[PDB]
Amino acid sequence: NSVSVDLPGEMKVLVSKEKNKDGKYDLIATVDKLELKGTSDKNNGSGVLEGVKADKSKVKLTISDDLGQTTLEVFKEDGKTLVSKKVTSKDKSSTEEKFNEKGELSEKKITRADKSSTEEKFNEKGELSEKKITRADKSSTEEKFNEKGELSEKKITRADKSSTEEKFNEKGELSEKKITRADKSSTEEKFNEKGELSEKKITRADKSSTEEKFNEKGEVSEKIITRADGTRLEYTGIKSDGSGKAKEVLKGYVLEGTLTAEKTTLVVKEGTVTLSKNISKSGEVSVELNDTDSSAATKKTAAWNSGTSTLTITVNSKKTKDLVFTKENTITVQQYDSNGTKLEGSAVEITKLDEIKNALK
Amino acid sequence: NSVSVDLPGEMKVLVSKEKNKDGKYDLIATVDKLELKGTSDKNNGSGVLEGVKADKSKVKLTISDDLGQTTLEVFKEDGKTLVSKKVTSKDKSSTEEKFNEKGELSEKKITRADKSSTEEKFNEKGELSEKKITRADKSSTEEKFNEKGELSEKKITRADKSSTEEKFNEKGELSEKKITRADKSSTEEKFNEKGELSEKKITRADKSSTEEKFNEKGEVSEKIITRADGTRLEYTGIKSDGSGKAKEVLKGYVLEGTLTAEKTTLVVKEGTVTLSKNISKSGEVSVELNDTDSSAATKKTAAWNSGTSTLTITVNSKKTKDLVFTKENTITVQQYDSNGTKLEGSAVEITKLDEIKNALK
Amino acid sequence: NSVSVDLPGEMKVLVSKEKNKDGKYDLIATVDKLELKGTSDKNNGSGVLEGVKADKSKVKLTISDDLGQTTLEVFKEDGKTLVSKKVTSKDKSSTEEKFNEKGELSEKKITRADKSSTEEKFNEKGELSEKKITRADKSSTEEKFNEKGELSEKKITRADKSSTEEKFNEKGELSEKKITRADKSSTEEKFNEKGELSEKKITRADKSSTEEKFNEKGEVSEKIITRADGTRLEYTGIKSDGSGKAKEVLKGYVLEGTLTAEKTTLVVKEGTVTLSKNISKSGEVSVELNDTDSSAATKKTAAWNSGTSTLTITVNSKKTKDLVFTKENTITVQQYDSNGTKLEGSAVEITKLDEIKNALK
Repeated sequence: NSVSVDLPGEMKVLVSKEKNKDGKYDLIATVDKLELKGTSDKNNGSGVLEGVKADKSKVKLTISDDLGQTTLEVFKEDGKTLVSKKVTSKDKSSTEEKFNEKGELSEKKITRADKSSTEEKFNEKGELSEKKITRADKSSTEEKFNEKGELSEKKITRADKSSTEEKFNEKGELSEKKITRADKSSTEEKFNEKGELSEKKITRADKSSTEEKFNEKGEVSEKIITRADGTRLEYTGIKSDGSGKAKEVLKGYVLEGTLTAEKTTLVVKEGTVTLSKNISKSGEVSVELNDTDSSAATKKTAAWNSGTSTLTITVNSKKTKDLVFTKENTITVQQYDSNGTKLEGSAVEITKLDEIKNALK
Repeated sequence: NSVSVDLPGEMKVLVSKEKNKDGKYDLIATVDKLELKGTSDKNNGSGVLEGVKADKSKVKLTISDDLGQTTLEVFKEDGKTLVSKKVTSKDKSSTEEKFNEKGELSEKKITRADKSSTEEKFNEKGELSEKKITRADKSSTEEKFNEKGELSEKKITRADKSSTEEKFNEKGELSEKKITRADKSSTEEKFNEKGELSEKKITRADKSSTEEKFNEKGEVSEKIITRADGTRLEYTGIKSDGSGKAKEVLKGYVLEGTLTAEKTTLVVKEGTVTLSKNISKSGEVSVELNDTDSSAATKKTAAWNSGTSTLTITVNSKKTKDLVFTKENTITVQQYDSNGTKLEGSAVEITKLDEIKNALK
Repeated sequence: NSVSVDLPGEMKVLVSKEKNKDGKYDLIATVDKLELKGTSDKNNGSGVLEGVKADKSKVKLTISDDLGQTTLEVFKEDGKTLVSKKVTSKDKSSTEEKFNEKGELSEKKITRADKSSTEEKFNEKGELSEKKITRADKSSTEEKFNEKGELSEKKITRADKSSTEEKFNEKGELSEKKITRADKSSTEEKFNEKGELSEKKITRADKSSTEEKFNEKGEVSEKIITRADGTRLEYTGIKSDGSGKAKEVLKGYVLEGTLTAEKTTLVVKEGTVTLSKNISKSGEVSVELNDTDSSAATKKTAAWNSGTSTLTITVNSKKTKDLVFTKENTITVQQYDSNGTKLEGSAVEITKLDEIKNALK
């Protein structure tokens, strides 16, 4: 007595074989466990079907004449006010809509045949609150909005899980931006009241980081190199000629000094002795020792062995101590014997500025 | 006896000046060399005209009430099973459809008023086959789907000749993506079945490339730096402190060594002599030689000149050899005279690891 | 007699209270000083409205089903040829199109809900002329094309104002690339008509710079090194071994001279007294003085001490001048007493070249 026509969205519509009493084709379909009834002038499956839900909501299926689009509407009890609308097409793409309790738009999702989609939500005043764009390869950019339609949050998600998050002030101007990659590493930028860069911190996967402050002239006014081992170099008050004050912060003490474009000089003085930690522009440590003392039996000198980062000090023809500047960024003292030819005991890590100064006596 | 009305789809319908014997207006038009005849109540040009092709297939032209649309249908001999359908509107937008022998959809091209278009092909079971989107700037994305209707392949081609190729697996999951830029360089990514990046490969404009394997923590486990000259640095077993095993694959021989945060050291030992090719993080090479031998009569010292990438070897105050490390990534030997001052012969290219070793003797 | 409904674009559709003669709903609105009559089945403000401009141009507003989008087209007198099209949408995003005098695209602008936009200009033939994408964080890819459709300029500006500029040729090949960072530091490369690197300039964050011009074979034909305090060196006409004419540019004065594979020699004379400043490949500074005079009580000779870079001059067995060459790159002259035992007062920085020729008298 009837043939089936199968439709976009996996559904079938049943058309009467012969025309009915009114001169119309009867139509019957089952959607979400609910039976729908309809008539039309055509026998191909086109036309419109109604049905009522157990909760008195009204359901309206509408199939287009060429059968390439089903429209499924869910109305409240009164027939006028909308609850949800789904448009589906032969290529599987769709548009699903949600509505508030006035039949007015809440949510809209558009899904394309390649499964990509853009989504939008609207508050009760009809102003955008969030928008999400999902791409063919599952990657996503979500953005949030305040009540005055302005932007407040943006989050790009990359195919490689890497994400970028961007905050905006109440005015929609960029206030801050952080890439966070698959390494656990990240680059983070702060932006001033004028849209300019004020702060930049590149963190690396081994917890290490480098951070620069920027000034009115957009130069690097300060730089903080943070090493993975916890310590750090701190360059403050950087001028235009690449020079400023340098401060190395170690577990326990602090080494202080100067910066020039070429090299960082970290000095520590004790009586006439000044020890000098030098770092090149590339970052290779080197150490030197100078002594004002005009007395041979007490004048200190020292040789630097860059292959073992050790510095050996001598007094009156005799090696006194080895200062090693270790790869984990610590200094260790070990003493020589009275003959000045054998290292005694074991290395000792220096934990106080007073202990460096103590070796310089 | 009649008036031409020019229509959308560039065609004209002819309408007679007054009615016919049955009170209707006569309409005649010629389409692709076929004369279509029709009768309508109205004389504005609107109505339906039919004609029959010589192979018996029926043509139907339907001009809308307001002359705002033309539907040109072409059916099989039965007049019911569609073969093609074209709906052109007044703003020049259009819709071309092609049908299979069952009268079901096979191609739909939608053309918009600004000449841009979306085009879709469906297979014989009615699943999507491919989709092509041409945009205003002539850039175009080409998507291919499988017999099951899931995405398999997508290629964006941009107006600047840049392209983003994406391949997908049996599950609609991104397996591999290749962005290639307008400057002819290209980032390429591969993905495991978990979503995570398994391999990245950056090719530069000059055909040099950096291939990277990633681990489960996201860190880089293996690196292959390929130079333009074809030779490659193979870093493998890369540990979290930045260190790892290294291998340089040169024409005819392999240098071996280790890798640390700052540099790659490539080592070749012969007797007490050890030659060391050092490569910087920026790829800057520098060589040095050391010799355990004490006998001034046979100790090899060597000085490096970075300006010409060359190492001269010295035994007994007299220069012995030049080892030049070239920009095409080769090494050449040239002996001095017995007086130790004049280079003799012509430089000779080293091709064997023995030949480097034999020069260090 | 009617009720207001507000729409995307902040415009107003008036729909009449109920049906009239044909059973339809009358729609009316105002757009840019023009009234537009319209009619429809549904009553929510959906449907089409048409109106005639004073210059005979046609206007067609188009309001969608869910009331979320307005289309405002304007046509030439015919109603076939497009002039303008402005789609506006509920999320406040928008799309404007301008058409030349065959209804064919000239400019397309897309404004998004997050206030950002892309812009496309087309040429009189129909090709893409230029495209600028602007993002929420104000980051921007810009590109311009020649009337031949080929790419000419591609510049990417990042959120923090750091940019990457590429210029191409007539054949669509890379000719000039410049990466420029937020440190104000920048790399710049220039490629010849054959794709090889012809020119290279790295500007660093402290305004330090290295320029290298590469010749026809690929070698370095010129080099210009600029320090952090502004002063610089010019190496011009470099050959295979490294031989070429050198030049130094210090604040106030310029030393001319020669550069060979090992070092740079700058030559100045006062009489036969030739002073030579010598800079090694590593940059180690050294100075010496030769006199052709055959008189022991007047002949000038000087000593070089590289422990404090001082050049001590002596004439007639008596010390006269200390020429200290400082690491901030200036020269100082501290005179001695009449005998040559005591130093007089403080040092004096040289401000003219006339103050280097005047010392060697």
